[PDB]
Amino acid sequence: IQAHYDVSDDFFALFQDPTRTYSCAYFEPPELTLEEAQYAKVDLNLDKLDLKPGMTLLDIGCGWGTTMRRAVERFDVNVIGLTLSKNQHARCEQVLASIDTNRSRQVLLQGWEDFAEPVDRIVSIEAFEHFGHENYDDFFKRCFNIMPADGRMTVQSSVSYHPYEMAARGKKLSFETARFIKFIVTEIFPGGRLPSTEMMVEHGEKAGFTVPEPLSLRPHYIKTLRIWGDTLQSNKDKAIEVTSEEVYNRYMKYLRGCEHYFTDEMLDCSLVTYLKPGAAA
Ligand SMILES: Nc1ncnc2c1ncn2[C@@H]1O[C@H](CSCC[C@H](N)C(=O)O)[C@@H](O)[C@H]1O
Repeated sequence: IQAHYDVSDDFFALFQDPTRTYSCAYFEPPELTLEEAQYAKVDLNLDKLDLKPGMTLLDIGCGWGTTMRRAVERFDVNVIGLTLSKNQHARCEQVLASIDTNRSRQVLLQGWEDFAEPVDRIVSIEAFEHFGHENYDDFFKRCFNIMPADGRMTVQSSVSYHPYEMAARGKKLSFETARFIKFIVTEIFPGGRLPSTEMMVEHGEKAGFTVPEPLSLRPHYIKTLRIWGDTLQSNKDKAIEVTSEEVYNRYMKYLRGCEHYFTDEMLDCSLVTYLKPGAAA
């Protein structure tokens, strides 16, 4: 009965930009539209990956396929995307099928747990918080093992802090943040779990990866969540029509709540890079 909290693609179209990106944008230049800023976040990730023409890139949690398209277009690489959504899958094939390229392009309806084919490079933008702590060793091991000697991966993920770190900020705020996080992980992304940055880093390291200092995206998620919130708000009535007032207020609280806790430095978002020992310098 986890599917009570399932919301239709229609609803998400009433807050997200045209690319249907459901992750932190990168406003650099700061004057970028959200849509521009989502392309910019995609580039930010891919440009870390030492992609060369004819490599195969893996997108773990590929959504609507925008990352994969931009990759094949910009880097002339083959792509493979993993998604758990039947709709995302059909969309992705259509998106990929339209590209003017001899490059191989492929999208699978399944998790990384079931993927074990050799790829050169890996991107994963905000799928990670769906995985669960219990699965982290197996994730970084799978990723290390499917890549060549020079492999690289980025993982972008919202992040919380260890209950120890949060107490330093005061108990009132620490229990309040804990409850909000439970909310996210229950009603927004059922079964989810926010890692901390330190977990992202150390699991990567235990698997054999070199991990430079993660990049914080916090102010960008502030701006993203502002625009997401404002957009849903301005579409209040269509939103309710497509779902319920329940669903609507649920998402307004998510967007405004995250924006608030990010502003309060109670949440973060890290773009972590994992480099195999043979990665290019
Ligand atoms: N175990 C898993 N393996 C592969 N994808 C997973 C997964 N668990 C969740 N996901 C996927 O992760 C994606 C997170 S939403 C973000 C999608 C896209 N990268 C973007 O930035 O917009 C969804 O496609 C969801 O189905």
